[PDB]
Amino acid sequence: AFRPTAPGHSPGVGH
Repeated sequence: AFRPTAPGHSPGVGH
C-alpha cells in the first residue's frame, strides 16, 4: 500500500 502517496482514506487514514 502507498500510504504517503496522496494520503486518502486508506493510505494516510485521513492524514
